Amino acid sequence: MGSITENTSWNKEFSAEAVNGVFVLCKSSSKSCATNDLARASKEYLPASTFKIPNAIIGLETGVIKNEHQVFKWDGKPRAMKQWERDLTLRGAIQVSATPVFQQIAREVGEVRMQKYLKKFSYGNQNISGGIDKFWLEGQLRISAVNQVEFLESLYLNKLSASKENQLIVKEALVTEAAPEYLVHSKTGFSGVGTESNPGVAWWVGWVEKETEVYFFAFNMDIDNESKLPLRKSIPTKIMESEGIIG
Amino acid sequence: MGSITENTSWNKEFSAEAVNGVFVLCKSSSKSCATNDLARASKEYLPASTFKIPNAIIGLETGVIKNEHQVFKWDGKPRAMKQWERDLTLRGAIQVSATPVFQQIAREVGEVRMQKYLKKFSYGNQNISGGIDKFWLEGQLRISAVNQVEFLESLYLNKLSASKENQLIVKEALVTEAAPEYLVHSKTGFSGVGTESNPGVAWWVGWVEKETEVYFFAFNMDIDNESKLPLRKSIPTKIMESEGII
Repeated sequence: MGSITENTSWNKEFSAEAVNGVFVLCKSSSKSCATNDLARASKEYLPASTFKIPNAIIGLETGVIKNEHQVFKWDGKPRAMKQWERDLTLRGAIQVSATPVFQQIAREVGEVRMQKYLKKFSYGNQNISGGIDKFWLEGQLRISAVNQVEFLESLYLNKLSASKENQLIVKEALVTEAAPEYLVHSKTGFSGVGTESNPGVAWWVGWVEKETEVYFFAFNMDIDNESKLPLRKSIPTKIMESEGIIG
Repeated sequence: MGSITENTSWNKEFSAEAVNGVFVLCKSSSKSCATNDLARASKEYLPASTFKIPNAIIGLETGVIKNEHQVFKWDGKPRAMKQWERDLTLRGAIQVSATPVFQQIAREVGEVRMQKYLKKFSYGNQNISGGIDKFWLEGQLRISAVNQVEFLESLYLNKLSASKENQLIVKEALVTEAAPEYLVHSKTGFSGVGTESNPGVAWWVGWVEKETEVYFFAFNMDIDNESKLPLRKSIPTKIMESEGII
């Protein structure tokens, strides 16, 4: 990105909900970003399920995921969420956030190739220690809101070190809202509730293609109670609504 | 397509609105399709703006459309709808149905290349006579609901005679509804009102990717009054709702 500035016009959206968090919103045409909290925008957190973005691309690029029509069959063995207990397409697995599918993908990719792609993608601190199938969930991997938007811009432009085909496949799988004037591509994440003193993190990252403009965004917040989870989308949605981008 | 079978259970969605039309619905593949009207399923009509699908693919394949991020700049000269009087992306031009953008694409593609691609795509009667920039609007080109679903299935499978990249670009541009369990890719069309004796045609074609299944669809209807236009979506939507698809 070309620039970043701190603003205060979004602060009310956080204070109204007693949330400690950050929103970063970048306009493609001007390469300029705005945030409510410059310091927090550079702080690095567990990606949790936002990692499904690079993991999907790496899965495709290595051939672990055959193509965009791959179905990930459920083996009948119980999963942590009922919604995960079914056959899933790539978009399906991303949209219900079926972590076990992606844990199997990561295992097949393996440490050497995973390390290589995270370096190529400049993905956070690029630290995959903690187990090949959990580094992004409970391990050492950390990424900032600024880094999320940088990464997403590269994906949008097909500038990642992967085939254009594979970037396109992932981009379509990430579509979460379609309107005649805009398309939203996005992914949520949630590390857990942590403790009161050491809270978890929740994310919502993505981009909005709106007329001929493109807006890259990354939201994160501290979370110590699962009841607060919907705020990860409502706060940034309200901000982007008040900016006239969506809604 | 393998076989097409009559399903009389959707008739009420048509009769309730006094509409003469056809819906063609195919689960998984065009091996077996269902319809309310065997004869009309294969009757060929002007594609109107449903032609924006092959035209976009051909524009990309020929390099007339440079890439996925091409902006079609408005020259500031009057266009037939105010919503077309602005710079547009490829998805934008498709979604608002900006005919003049696609007319210019067609002119640049040219007759020889256009004919070649419609033959490759098996697109309707492949008749491009009536002027390079209006054959799908008022010319001799005709396509049926069955042929639309065949063509859309090929696109979905990346099996058209075009790069996989170009087919993926057009597929994303066609996304019109996103839900956690389903994605709808679709395009409307409307030839005009014609006359009570010789009505125009309205279309809605596309596919729904639901759970691990895919459903290809094509709807058309006779239309002589623009008031009836929303029926081109509401009738097939009601049918697909009652099938449990959307």
